[PDB]
Amino acid sequence: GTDSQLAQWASTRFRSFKRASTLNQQQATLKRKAPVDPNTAFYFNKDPIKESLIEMEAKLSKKAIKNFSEIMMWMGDYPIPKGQTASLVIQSIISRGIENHELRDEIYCQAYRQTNKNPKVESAKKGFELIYFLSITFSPSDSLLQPFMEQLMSRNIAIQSSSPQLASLIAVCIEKLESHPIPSYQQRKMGPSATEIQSFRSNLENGDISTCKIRFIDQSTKLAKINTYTTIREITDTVCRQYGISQQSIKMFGISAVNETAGISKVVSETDMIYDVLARWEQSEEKGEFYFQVRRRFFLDDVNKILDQEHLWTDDDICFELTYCQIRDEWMKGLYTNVNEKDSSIIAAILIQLLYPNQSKLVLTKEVVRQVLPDQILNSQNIKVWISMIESQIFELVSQTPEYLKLMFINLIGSKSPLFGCTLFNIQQKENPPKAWLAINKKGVSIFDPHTKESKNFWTFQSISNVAFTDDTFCIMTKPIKQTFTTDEHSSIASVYQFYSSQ
Repeated sequence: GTDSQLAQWASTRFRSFKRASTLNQQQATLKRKAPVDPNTAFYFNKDPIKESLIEMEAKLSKKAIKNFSEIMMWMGDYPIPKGQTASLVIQSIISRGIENHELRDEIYCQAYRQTNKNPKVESAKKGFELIYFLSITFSPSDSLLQPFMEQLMSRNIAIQSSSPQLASLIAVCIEKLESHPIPSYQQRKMGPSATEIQSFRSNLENGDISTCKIRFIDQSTKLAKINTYTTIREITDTVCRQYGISQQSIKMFGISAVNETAGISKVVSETDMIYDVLARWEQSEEKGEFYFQVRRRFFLDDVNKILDQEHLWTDDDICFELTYCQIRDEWMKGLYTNVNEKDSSIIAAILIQLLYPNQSKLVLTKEVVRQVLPDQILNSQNIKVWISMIESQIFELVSQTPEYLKLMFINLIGSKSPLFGCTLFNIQQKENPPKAWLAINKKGVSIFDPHTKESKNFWTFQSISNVAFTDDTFCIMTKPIKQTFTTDEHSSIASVYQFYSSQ
């Protein structure tokens, strides 16, 4: 008999209900045909809408028109152009909803309308999937919230018996709208990736737990449990526990986004949402595939005292092993070059004793030298000269345990490299060099020339009263002198700076 809560809400807001009222108020004018019925605006149509459903400003209506065609693309009722995909389409819709706040009710109404009296069940379900992905991001207005929920509840009651799967999908939408207001630290910034989409689908279909693949430095992997709101800090904690890193060491670890084809290894902020990162990777124009890699991020102990404070490094033997493995890998990638040929030959000698514990049985070859010296160092002399220099250092090497050789290797690298234990961020400067490295470690903040690896500036944590961030800068307050660096990595920089300075 009486109109639904949604229809009552739409009566004073929808174009179709308003135009019919202005035809009822000033009824003196002659009508051409019967009134088309204002409720038809709530029903599916194969054609793209020519104006927004809700009466609003023409600037907002124009964006609502483009949004409608995108909803149609997501639902498979409008084709997707050459350089686009379904994940990219829904990311656009949610982005429009995030930044155009007054377009939110209109997004929810367009999605819902397209689920009501749709001739294809494989289009209406996608319409409800979109409602789910909107409900995890932003709330509809306080005015629309209850009437819209009551409508979903009615559609659930009407389809419970015939379609219990589609009913579970509507029930999750209702759960996610009931969850609002979402706390600030949990508010998602991106729409879903094709990964998040598939995980959501197979969890409703099969009930199986969603996981994310995380690599370690040894190239081994771990599957971490992932939810809508999982942060990078939470996944780092879980994979590290799975690997066997002790409770106290877990805080020293972090995650980097690694792309091998396009040489990128970028720190991932511990406060980012893992699903927001996955969406950002889809949006990247970089060639190749990205993957997450656990790395030891923080180094609080003095590398110069490692041989006399072994327990600080070896008590957690899993953490020690991952640490040794990480420094060895950086050495093999040529990251440590503040080393002369004698120092490199000593390093090569230790690393050979670690690969071949039987000192007497050693036959030194070109192939053995390549396992322990990076090309960057090897380039400086003929490999035959390296064999001879390494053979000489091996004569000065006494029998040692594998653990002690790993500590000796770290001590040598650590003592000779000013970048050891630093987290590096690419920064832009008007000073020389224009493209520099912001280095943050246990001592403070530095600026390093990437070419020479020479430190241009250094500020201890004691000498910095406060820090500040903008969307494109990092600022340190150092007597009042402000030092500013161009970078968009405020989130990762704040986490690294807070950790080290707070000690």
